[PDB]
Amino acid sequence: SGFRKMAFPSGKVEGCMVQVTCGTTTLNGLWLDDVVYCPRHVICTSEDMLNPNYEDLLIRKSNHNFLVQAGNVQLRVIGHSMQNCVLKLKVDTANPKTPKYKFVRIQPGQTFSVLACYNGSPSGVYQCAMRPNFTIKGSFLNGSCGSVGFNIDYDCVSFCYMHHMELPTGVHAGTDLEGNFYGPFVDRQTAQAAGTDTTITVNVLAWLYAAVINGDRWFLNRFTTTLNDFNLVAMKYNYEPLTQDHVDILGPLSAQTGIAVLDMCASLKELLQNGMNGRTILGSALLEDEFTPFDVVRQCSGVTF
Amino acid sequence: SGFRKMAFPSGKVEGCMVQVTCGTTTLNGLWLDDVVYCPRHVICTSEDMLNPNYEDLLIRKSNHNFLVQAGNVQLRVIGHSMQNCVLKLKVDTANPKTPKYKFVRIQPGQTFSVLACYNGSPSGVYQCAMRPNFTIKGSFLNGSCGSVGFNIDYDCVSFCYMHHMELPTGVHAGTDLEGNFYGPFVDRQTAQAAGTDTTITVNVLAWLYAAVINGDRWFLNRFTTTLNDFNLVAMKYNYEPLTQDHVDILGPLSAQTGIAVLDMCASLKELLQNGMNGRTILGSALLEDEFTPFDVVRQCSGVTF
Ligand SMILES: CNC(=O)C1(N2C[C@@H](C(=O)Nc3cncc4ccccc34)c3cc(Cl)ccc3C2=O)CC1
Ligand SMILES: CNC(=O)C1(N2C[C@@H](C(=O)Nc3cncc4ccccc34)c3cc(Cl)ccc3C2=O)CC1
Ligand SMILES: [Cl-]
Repeated sequence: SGFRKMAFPSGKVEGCMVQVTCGTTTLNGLWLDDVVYCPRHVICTSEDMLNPNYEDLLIRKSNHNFLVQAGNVQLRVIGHSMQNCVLKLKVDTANPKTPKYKFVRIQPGQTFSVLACYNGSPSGVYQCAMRPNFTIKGSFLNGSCGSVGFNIDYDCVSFCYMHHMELPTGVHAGTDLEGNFYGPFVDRQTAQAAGTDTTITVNVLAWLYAAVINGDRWFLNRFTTTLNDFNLVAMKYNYEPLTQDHVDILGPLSAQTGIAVLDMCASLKELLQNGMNGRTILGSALLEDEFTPFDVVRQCSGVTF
Repeated sequence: SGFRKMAFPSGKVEGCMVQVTCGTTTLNGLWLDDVVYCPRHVICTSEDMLNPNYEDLLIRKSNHNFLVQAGNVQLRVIGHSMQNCVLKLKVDTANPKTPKYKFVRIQPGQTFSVLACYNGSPSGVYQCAMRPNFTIKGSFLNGSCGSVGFNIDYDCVSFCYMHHMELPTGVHAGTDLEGNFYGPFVDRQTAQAAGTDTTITVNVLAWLYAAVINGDRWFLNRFTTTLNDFNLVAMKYNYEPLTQDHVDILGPLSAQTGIAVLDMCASLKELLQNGMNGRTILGSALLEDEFTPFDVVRQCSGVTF
């Protein structure tokens, strides 16, 4: 029993965190094999960050301009290149702690673990989701840039996020490990705002199924709904549209609990129109949307890494 | 900006998790130096569990009765002893991944990270607090026994909890790393129940101070309160009594925000009276009590918004 927001064990990722310094800027880097990946804005001064021509800033730099530190050992940069918004620093030594890895681009609604670092030192780990507006409601301070998001499959670490900036509403923006941003954001000190957010419907439903598994059935009713009728109600409460793919994905949870997906949708329809009425689901007074159907199944089965 | 429930990086602990088998029972063990620590109920059957004589069960065991597995390597047990509710198995190999560590006993309200394991394999990490009733609202399944709670402060891993059992209300009970239980519990399958739980007042206050640091003041009022008058109201809402020690501990947060502890106590008195009225504090519709005053200073910035 018990349902907590759970992150993946961060050990495989901790052994990859290095500190990258270019002039006055200091942020985090991911050391995989003989390459260190970090945000390209490390070459930017507070003057440059306004309208930076990154190719022009990088062409002036030499390898010795980049100081890379792994624990207490200094790494020797022997080459540098740029891929989108990420800077790739070819180092002299291959990381002996390099795990089995992949660079994957995650979709909105999909969750991941974040290893928050400052000066190449992991300070904390937390789980979070890629919002439909492409921001992440993370927990970062100055120096957190270059912190990474990841998932674990078996022994394979799937890198999906690198931190770049904080938006004026306190939410966060970053890129996949190939330097391509998530969302309509650019790596510049300019006026940027997150788009209006929506609730991840398939994740709320999965979290309602998780509550049924933990013996919370007060919200269940005798009613069902059509997929079209549920989406008309959901669109009115700023919920993401539920697709047939979402219904199919909730199949195993529906089979395990005995509550059809459209039956569980009629319970969510009632929670949206009437509220909780002083009640909680899994100790929460709000409908939680940062647990995917796979996260629920993994936490209610005991999958190890 | 941003305030998340954050666990410590689990890497230093992952390198200590081993699988311990005695007959038919299989649970987790903590391998530090040449000793593996695990719940003593690994020598028990489900028949023994009602009224087990552990000294009588252990005297009938030899070293080769205990199978210890570290990854894919088998460890050779060369000695065994019992310290309270923990079984200490002396092994032939010292753990090369042994971090700097300490065994610390915590008090209710103290938080810690849990590395949930099954068959000596870490499956997840989550943050949680020692409840005033000495239970932990964890997330554990069968086989999780021997999973550990810890805090990594600076370069030292402070082991504070080892998982032993789940109570009928779904909450969890365990011991410190010296085998002494937290609470009035025994490692017996007997009719035992958790005492009535209470809210950790000093932690809720710290979390209100964290919200003020992140630029939220909607809950503050022009009132102050005496310590006794606040406790009379707090007891009525099942909140732990706030002591002078608690007030002193909130000193740095009170100094940083400019809101005296008894002024923040008056805001809490009003919050319990009025509820939130559709509003949230740090993205929560409930008053959070699993962040200590120390956690808030560690996670939040030194400059208030
Ligand atoms: C809110 N930050 C700022 O005002 C500043 N900023 C710095 C940086 C950025 O956002 N860093 C952060 C990232 N995560 C959490 C932060 C918390 C607190 C301060 C900074 C944080 C950044 C990067 C890029 Cl690609 C584009 C623009 C900026 C940028 O504007 C400082 C000027
Ligand atoms: C909930 N408990 C049980 O179903 C049973 N049980 C077994 C065991 C125990 O609690 N194991 C678990 C530990 N953490 C999470 C569990 C979740 C689900 C099942 C088991 C779990 C145990 C150990 C000790 Cl020292 C004292 C009592 C028990 C005990 O009562 C089987 C009866
Ligand atoms: Cl303590």
